[PDB]
Amino acid sequence: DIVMTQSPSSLSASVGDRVTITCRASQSFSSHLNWYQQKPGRAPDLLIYAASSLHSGVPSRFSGSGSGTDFTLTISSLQPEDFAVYYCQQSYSVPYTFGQGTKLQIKRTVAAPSVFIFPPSDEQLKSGTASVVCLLNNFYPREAKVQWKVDNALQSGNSQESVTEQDSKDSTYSLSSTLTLSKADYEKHKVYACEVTHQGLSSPVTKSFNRG
Amino acid sequence: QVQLVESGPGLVKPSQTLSLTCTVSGGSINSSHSFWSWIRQPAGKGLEWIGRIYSTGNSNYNPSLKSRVTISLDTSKNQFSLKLSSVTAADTAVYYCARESLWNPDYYYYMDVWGKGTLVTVSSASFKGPSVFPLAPSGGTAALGCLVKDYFPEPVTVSWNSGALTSGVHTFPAVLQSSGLYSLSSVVTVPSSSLGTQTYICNVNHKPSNTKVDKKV
Amino acid sequence: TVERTNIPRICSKGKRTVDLGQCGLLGTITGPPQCDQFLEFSADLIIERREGSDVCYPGKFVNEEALRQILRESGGIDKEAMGFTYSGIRTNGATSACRRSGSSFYAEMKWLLSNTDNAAFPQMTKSYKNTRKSPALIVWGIHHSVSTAEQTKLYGSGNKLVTVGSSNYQQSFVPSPGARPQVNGLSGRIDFHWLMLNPNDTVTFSFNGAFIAPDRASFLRGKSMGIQSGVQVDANCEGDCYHSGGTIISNLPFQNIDSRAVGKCPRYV
Ligand SMILES: *[C@@H]1O[C@H](CO)[C@@H](O)[C@H](O)[C@H]1NC(C)=O
Repeated sequence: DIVMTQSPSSLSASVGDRVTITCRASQSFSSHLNWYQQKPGRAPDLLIYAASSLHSGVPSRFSGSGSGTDFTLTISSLQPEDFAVYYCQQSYSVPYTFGQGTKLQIKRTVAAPSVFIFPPSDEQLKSGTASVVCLLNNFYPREAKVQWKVDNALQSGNSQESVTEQDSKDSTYSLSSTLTLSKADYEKHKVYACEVTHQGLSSPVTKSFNRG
Repeated sequence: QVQLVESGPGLVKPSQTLSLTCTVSGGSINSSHSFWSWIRQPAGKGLEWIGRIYSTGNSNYNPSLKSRVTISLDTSKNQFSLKLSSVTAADTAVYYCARESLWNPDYYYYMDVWGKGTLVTVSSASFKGPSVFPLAPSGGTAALGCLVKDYFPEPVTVSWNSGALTSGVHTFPAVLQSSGLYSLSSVVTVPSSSLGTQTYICNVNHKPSNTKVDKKV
Repeated sequence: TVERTNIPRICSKGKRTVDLGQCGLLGTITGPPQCDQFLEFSADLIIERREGSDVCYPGKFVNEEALRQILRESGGIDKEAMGFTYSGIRTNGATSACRRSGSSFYAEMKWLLSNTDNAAFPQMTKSYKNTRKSPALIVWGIHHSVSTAEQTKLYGSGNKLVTVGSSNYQQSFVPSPGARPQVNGLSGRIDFHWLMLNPNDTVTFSFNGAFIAPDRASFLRGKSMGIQSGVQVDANCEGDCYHSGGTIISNLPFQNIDSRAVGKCPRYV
């Protein structure tokens, strides 16, 4: 089998930069190398075949240079919609092998999150559990801290957070800290607050609601 | 315009045979320049070429999987299939259709048509459809959504107003809970004035359960 | 400090020099009527010519510039029959372009057909294990018919597929029939591929038509030098560096007369 070592595992570049991704072979197969762009949740789309020839339909800012065992994919003037994971493929001899992939992340100016808190539904409380959801929307960068307060009591191991893939348009993240309680515990306390500290905020934001 | 669509069970039990099927639209499966291929992708990992097949029926299997892999075609149905025997926990991945174009005169082949992809979890646990509860909105822009909870296995796919509302929608990754069930929220920011006028129904589709819930917020 | 005068001739004193003449270097592997003198040769200095052609039936060599560089420093090529036997095919194709005394074909290849016109071509599998201590140069061909009917008339109806497999290589190939610009009075084409087979390794050809099977395999004799030129050859003059213009004769560490001259040569300036 032909090992494909593909460099830059992850990288950050600003809109308009000239990004270069490299792929190196264990053999020399006369440029039987293809490049694929895979956006989140989608199948990989073919960008470049035969090392240097553009696939019909892809923009002109994608280039492919390489000879023998070393090949480079190049994106001149990087655009925000180019956020994806790029793979090199060896097309010389089956079993076909791929590179480990390169996650290309977009670097933009810092943006503050819009914080929303959502009480649990009356319908869900019938199940016996309560889910209080806090939303941080369209912020940059990725790092953010969410604190849960129930009657001004700090909460520990009942939270669970998850952030989205950064947007194809504005390159912003959004995460959801969803605090899970029991109905009995939920009906015991009144004030439920979500406190957010983010680097583009100056002062931490707290969004609260009262049970009754 | 050649198009490929994956069709198969969303989960299989351990030490069983996983079976999928590719329906090829916009072209005959007897094209002289097409190697119909299968490629899988473990979630968070890289791509792994499984095998390919020609209209003549000749096949090439990946040597690691050659013992457990069988690929066949159905010329009458315009389809080809993949059967992975003795499935282990490592075979949990997304499986893709792919067509390798042999049209290039300089003998440079490439995958130029991919299926959407179908996740196949493997586990002993039986599947369960999701429960969906609203995220009430409670001027500027307001945020509303609906919380999809307690389903298995992945994946679940959320729409808003039957796909006619896409701008401002964030559907979060699934989180596995202590129960072994998944939960996710789908949010959307809308004009606070549009709250009373426009209705917002979220379309939760769970193909592993054949269930599809529609929740109005 | 840098020589600027060269010899307008190829100094062949002390080294075995072969002027390929009207045959291209890659023709020695396939064997068109113009490489019958050089199907098995040995040389220290190989000299190509502009008129030499690697081909008689119009086509191309896949990955040809890499193979030419292998052949330029081969010291020659030795041949050996791969011992292929066939039953149920014509096994004797011919074309007017490759002409010896009438229609013929490549001396080292065999054009395979169905028995009669539009008859079926059965799925075959042929193998060859490199018995020697040297890697075996192995060449096969893919014939692109001029029409779908020609491919049907020659090898029968249905899709054709040629697969080549070694321990370090495995890929399948397909013919693309179509009308191409008339070269040598023909629109069909024959493309030649190649690979290197290791010792104690086995190549395997599986096919059902459109397959130009090889008869013999090539082996490299040693080391040599390969240039293309139009200058005459001199036997009395002795040189160590050569280029397309001729011979570089200098003791200076540099030179500025050609950038890609082969052989022990001063650095380009
Ligand atoms: C090749 O195989 C033969 C038969 O097994 C053996 O006698 C010979 O030594 C081998 N040569 C090499 C170079 O492996």
